[PDB]
Amino acid sequence: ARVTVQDAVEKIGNRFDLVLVAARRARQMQVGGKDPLVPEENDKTTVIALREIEEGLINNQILDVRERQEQQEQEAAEL
Amino acid sequence: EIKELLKLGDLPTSGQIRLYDGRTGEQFERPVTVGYMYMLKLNHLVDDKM
Amino acid sequence: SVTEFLKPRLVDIEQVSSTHAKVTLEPLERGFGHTLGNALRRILLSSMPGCAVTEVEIDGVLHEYSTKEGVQEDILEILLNLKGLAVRVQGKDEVILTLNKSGIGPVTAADITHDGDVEIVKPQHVICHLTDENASISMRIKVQRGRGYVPASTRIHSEEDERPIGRLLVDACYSPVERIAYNVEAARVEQRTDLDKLVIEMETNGTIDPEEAIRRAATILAEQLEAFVDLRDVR
Amino acid sequence: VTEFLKPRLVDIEQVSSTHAKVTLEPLERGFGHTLGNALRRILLSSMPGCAVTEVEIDGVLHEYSTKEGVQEDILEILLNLKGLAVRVQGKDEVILTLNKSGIGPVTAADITHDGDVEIVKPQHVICHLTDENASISMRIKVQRGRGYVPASTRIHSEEDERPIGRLLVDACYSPVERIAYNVEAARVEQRTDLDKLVIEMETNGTIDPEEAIRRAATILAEQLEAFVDLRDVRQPEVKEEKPEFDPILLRPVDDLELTVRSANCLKAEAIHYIGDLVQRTEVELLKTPNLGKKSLTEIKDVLASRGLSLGMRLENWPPAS
Amino acid sequence: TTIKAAKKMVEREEAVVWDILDEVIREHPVLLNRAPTLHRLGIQAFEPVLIEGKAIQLHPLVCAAYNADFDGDQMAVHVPLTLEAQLEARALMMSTNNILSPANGEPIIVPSQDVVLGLYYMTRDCVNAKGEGMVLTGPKEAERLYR
Amino acid sequence: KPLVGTGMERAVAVDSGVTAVAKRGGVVQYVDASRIVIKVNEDEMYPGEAGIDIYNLTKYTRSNQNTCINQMPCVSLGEPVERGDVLADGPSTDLGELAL
Ligand SMILES: [Mg+2]
Repeated sequence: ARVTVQDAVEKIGNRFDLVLVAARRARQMQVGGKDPLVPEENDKTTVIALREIEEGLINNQILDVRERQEQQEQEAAEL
Repeated sequence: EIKELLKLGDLPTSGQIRLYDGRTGEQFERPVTVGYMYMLKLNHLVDDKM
Repeated sequence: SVTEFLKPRLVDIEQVSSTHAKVTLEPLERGFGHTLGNALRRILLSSMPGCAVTEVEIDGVLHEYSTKEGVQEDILEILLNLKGLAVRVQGKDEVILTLNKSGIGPVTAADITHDGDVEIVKPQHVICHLTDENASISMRIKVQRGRGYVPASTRIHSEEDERPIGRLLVDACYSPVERIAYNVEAARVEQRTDLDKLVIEMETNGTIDPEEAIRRAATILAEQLEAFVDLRDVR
Repeated sequence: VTEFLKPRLVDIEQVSSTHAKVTLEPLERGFGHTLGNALRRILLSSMPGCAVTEVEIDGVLHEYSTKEGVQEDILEILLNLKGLAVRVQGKDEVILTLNKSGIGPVTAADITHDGDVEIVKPQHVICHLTDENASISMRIKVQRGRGYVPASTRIHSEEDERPIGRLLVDACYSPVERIAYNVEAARVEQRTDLDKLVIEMETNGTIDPEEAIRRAATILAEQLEAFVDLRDVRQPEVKEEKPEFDPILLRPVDDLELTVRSANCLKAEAIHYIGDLVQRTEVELLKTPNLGKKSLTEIKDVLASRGLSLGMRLENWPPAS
Repeated sequence: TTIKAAKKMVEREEAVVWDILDEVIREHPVLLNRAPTLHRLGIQAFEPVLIEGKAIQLHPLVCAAYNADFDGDQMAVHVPLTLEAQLEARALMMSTNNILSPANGEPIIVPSQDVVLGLYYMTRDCVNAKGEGMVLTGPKEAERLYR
Repeated sequence: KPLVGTGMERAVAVDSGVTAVAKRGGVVQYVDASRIVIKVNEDEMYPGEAGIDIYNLTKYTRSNQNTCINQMPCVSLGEPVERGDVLADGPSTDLGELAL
C-alpha cells in the first residue's frame, strides 16, 4: 500500500529521474525475473519498486552498478 | 394559511418534527423539517450515459 | 442486584387490529431499552421470512406490455395489485395457485382456489375489475417463501427458464412488516426504581405473527452475536 | 432459505496491548450498523467494573481550595485519580489509603497493596509533591457500578445527607475508555456488497479489550436468551399422518378449472362434490344428455390430470358430512 | 487455455473472475477527467475500488478541484496501460501529490460546505447545556460522555 | 397526482391531446382497457342516423423520445360523463389532471 511518494522525492533530485529509475527497476523485476530486495505484501511491482527506492538501497548509481555487475558476470560466464 | 391548515391537523405548527436515526437509534437535536415534496425523474438516467 | 441482573420477558401481544399489533417487553435495567429497540427495529426492517408472489402465468396475455379484452386495468396494474397481495404458506416453501373468474364485477383474492396450507390474510384486497359479461380470466400465480427482497432482474438465472411467454416475472417483495416503532418508558416494578419497559408497535401485512416475528428476530440477532461470543484468531 | 451468513474475522490487532482493533467480514446488508451500535451502547453504559467514587483528603474537605505542598490544584488531583484504573474482587465496595510523604511525586505504586484490590499501572503519576516539607494524605473509596455517572448526580446524592462531607469525582465504572465502530463495503464472489465492521476500542487496561468484547457479547446473550427461539431449533420433531379421504374430493366439482357448460351439464346430473363424481364411471357420461366430444374430453382431461381417476371404489364418503 | 476460453469465461460472468478483478485493480490507478479541463487539476489519478451500480463514485472534496457539481455531470476515465504510465500516474498525477493549486500556493483541499457546517456546529458553544461547568480528563472520555 | 397544485393542472391535461376528451356527453356503456363506448344522451344526440361514440385508447407505443406513452381509463360502467369531460387518463395524467 502507498498513498504519497514525498519520502521518495526528498531523496532524489526530482521526480522524472525518480520515475525513470523506478520503471527500469520494475521492468528488471517483472520481465527480467529479479528477486525484490524488499518483501512483497501481495502488491504489484509498482509499489514494490517504490518501496525499494524509498528505503534507499536502490538508486540510479546503485542500478548502474548492478547492471555493470550483471554484464561482467555474464561475460565471465562467457569467458 | 399554512399555519392554520397544519393546526387543522395534529401536525406541529413550526413544521419541524424530531427525527430518529435509523442506524444508531437516537434523537436528532434541532428538529429537522419534513414534509411532502413533488419530484421528477429527469431524462438523463445512467443507462444511456455509462 | 449490582451484578447479574435480570432478563426481559414477553408479556403482551395486544393487537389493536388484525395487522397493527403491539408488544411490551419488560423489564430492562437501564440503557438496554433504546439498544434493544433499535436492534429489533433494524432486524425486522432488514430481513423477515416473507411469502409474496414471485411469478405469474396468464394464458390470455403474452407480455405485461399489452392488454386483455374484459379487464378494466392493464397487465402492469394487475401485476402491481397481485404484488400488493399478501398470503401465508405453511407446509411447503413454494406453491402455485390458480385463479379463475368470469362475469362483470370486482374480482378479489377471495375468488382464487385456496388450499389447506395457503391462507389469505385479507380477501377484500381487490385484484381486477371484469367489465364484460362474456369475459373470463384464468391465471397461475407462483408464491415462494424466502428471506429479504430481490428485484425481478437479478432473480433470473438463464433465459431457458423464462422461455414460456406466459410466465411473467415480478419483483418478489416478501417482507411482512411495513413499519416498526418503539418507545421506552418507566416499568412498573414491584420494589425498585428506573426500570425500562419497551413498547413496540408494528404495522404489518398481517401474514406473520407478532410474537413469532419477535422470536425469529431475536433468534437471528443471537445467532449473529454468537459469531464473536467466543472470538479468537480463526480463518 | 432464511439462512444468514456468519462473519469470519481476519484481523485482531492488539497494538500497545491496550488499544485493540477487531474486524469482522462479511455481514448482512445492514447488520453491521446495528451490531456496532448495540455493542457501543452496551460497553459504554451497561458494562460493570470498579473505579474511584469517593475521595476524602485529611487536610482539605472542599472542592475549591489551595492546598500547599503540591503544585497541582485539587481539581487536578481529582482529574488524576479519576483515571486511576483498579481491579477489585467480589467485594463491591472497598476503601484504600495513601498516607505518604517524600521528595518526588506520589503515584499508583504507593497504594497499599491489599489482598482484595490490584493496581494495573503503578507508574501512573497521581500527584506531583513538593520536594521539601509536604505531608499529604487521603483515602479513596471505590465501588462496583454499571457505567459512567456524571458529577451533578453524585453531588446531589451527597447533598442527600453528607453528614461529614465527602469529596466526589466522576466515577467511570466502564472498563473501556473509548470505542468506535465503522462499517465499510465488503466484496463477495456473488453478493453485491456486504458490511465489513471495524471496531477500534481502548480500555482502562484492567481487562483485555477482547475480554471486554466477550463480556459485552455474553451480557447481550444473557439479555436475549429469554427470546431466542426457546431452543436451538425448537422443533426436532416430525409428524406426517395420512387421512382416509382425499381433501380434493371434499371441494366441489366446480374447482376443476373446467368450463361453464361442463359444470352446468354436470350439475344437471345432481353431481356437485368430487367425492360423488369419482363414483361415476364413463358409462353415465356418454348417456348423460348434452355431452358431446369436447365436453367429454374436458371432463376426462381436466378431471383426471390431477392424479385421480374417473371411476374408483371408495366407501368412506362423506366423512363427516 | 486460449484467449477464446478467457473471453467465454469473462462473458459468462462467473465468480472466479471477481477475485482476479480485485487483484488486477488492487494497485492499478486510473485517470479521472472532467469534461472541461481549464487547468491541470481537471485530470487526476485515483486508485479504483469496485462499487455496485452504474455510476462513478468520487471523493466529495476533490470535486472542488474540478469545479464539478453533482447535477448531472459526466466524467471520463482512462487507463495507463503502461508500467511507465502507471508509475507516473502514481507519482505525479495522483490526487495526494496535487494539493496546492498551480496558480496560488493555497491548498485546493479546502473543505466544502457540509464538513465546515458540521465542524462549526461542533465548535459553536452555548452558555448553558447538559454537562455545563464540569471537568473531563481527556478527549476519549469526552467522546464517551457525548455518546 | 401532485399535492401542491397550481390550478392550471386541470387545463394542461385537458387542453393537450394526450387525454381522451368526451366530444359528446352521455353514459359509459362499455368499459375496456383498450376501448371505451359512450352512449350519446338524447338531448344532444343527432336527430337522424345517430349512434354511439367509440374512443380507441392507444396502448404502449414508441414516442419521439423513446418514452412509453399510454392511455388508461378512469371511468366505470353506468358513470355519466359530460361533454368535454375526460374519459381516459393519458400519459402522466390522473383523473383529468397533469401528474408529472
Ligand atoms: Mg454540473
